[PDB]
Parts: sequence; C-alpha cells; structure tokens
Amino acid sequence: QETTAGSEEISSATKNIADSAQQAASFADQSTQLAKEAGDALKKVIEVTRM
Amino acid sequence: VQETTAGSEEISSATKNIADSAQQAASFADQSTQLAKEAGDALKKVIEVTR
Amino acid sequence: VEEGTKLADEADEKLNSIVGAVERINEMLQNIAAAIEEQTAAVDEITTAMTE
Amino acid sequence: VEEGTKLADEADEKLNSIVGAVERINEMLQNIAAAIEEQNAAVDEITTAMT
Repeated sequence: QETTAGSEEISSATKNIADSAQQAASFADQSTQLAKEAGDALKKVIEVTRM
Repeated sequence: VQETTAGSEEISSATKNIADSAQQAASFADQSTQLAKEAGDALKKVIEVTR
Repeated sequence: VEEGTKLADEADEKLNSIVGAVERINEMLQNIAAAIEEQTAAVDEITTAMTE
Repeated sequence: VEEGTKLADEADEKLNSIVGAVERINEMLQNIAAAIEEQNAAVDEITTAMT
C-alpha cells in the first residue's frame, strides 16, 4: 500500500516534468531565434558604424 | 521484490540525471541572463554614442 | 546615425526578449525541481519498503 | 565613432557567449528528455510488479 502510493506520486511527478520539459524545450528554440535577429541587427550596426 | 528494486534503481538513476542536468541548465540560465544584461548595458552605451 | 540608432535599439529589444524567454526556461526548471523533490521522497520510501 | 565601433564589437563577443551558453541549455534539456522516457518505462516495470 505504501509502495502503491509512492508509485502514484512517481507517475504524477513524471507527467508534470514531461509537460514542463516540453515547454522549456520550446522556450529554448524561441531564445535562439531572437539571438539570430539580435546578432543580425548588431553585425549590421557595426557595418553602418564603421562606414 | 528484486524486480521492483531494479525498476526503482532505474527511477533513481534517471532522477539523479534530471536533478543534475536541471542544476546545470539553471547555471547556464543565470550565465545567459548575466551575458544579456552585460551585452545590453554595453549596447546602450553605443546608443549613447549614436545620440 | 538615425537609421543606426533604431538598429541598435533593435538588438536591445531582442536581447530584452531573450531575458524574458530564459526566465520562462528558469520558471519551468524550478517546477521540475519541486516535482523532483517530491519524486525523490517517493523513490526513497519504495527503496526502503523493498529492502524491508 | 572609433571607440563606438569597438564597444559594439565587444557586445558582439558578449552575444556570441550567449550563443554558446544557449547551446549548452538545449543539450541539458535533451538530457532530461532521454531520462523522462526511462522514468515511464521504469514505472511500467514497477506497476506490473506491485500488482
């Protein structure tokens, strides 16, 4: 009965982490894309500045 | 009971991996917020030059 | 200089959005941390119960 | 303008340090992805045992 209860909170925790992980992986992709725009605008402002 | 313990050993191994991977992910998240605050505070003192 | 000033404030806004984005990662990792703590206690009670 | 071009090239290198840090975050999130499928497999092995 104690093991059954522990295995329930292990199942629930695993699903909560699976959902949280899914979301955090999405945010990491969104973060690299804004580093693509931020670096594009900075390798062009250095080009305007040096001109 | 030996079988249950072997699955518990897999849970153990996986939960140590997630506890360490998440502590190291978080350690690069604070480095990424600090490098963001640095690159921003730098860039605004290039805006100080353009104005 | 005016076109380059708004282009500098284009990288600055994108960097401000990465702070936000990374703090969504941080909020998610903190939810995994609390879940792992509850799971770490549950795996303990099973590994004690199977040795018992 | 010479030292404004320099500060912007220092902010480039501090933005290339985020492009390295966010690559480490993605690898750490792939390390919890591989462990979350181990947790579900391990709890299927514990559930048939506790039953």
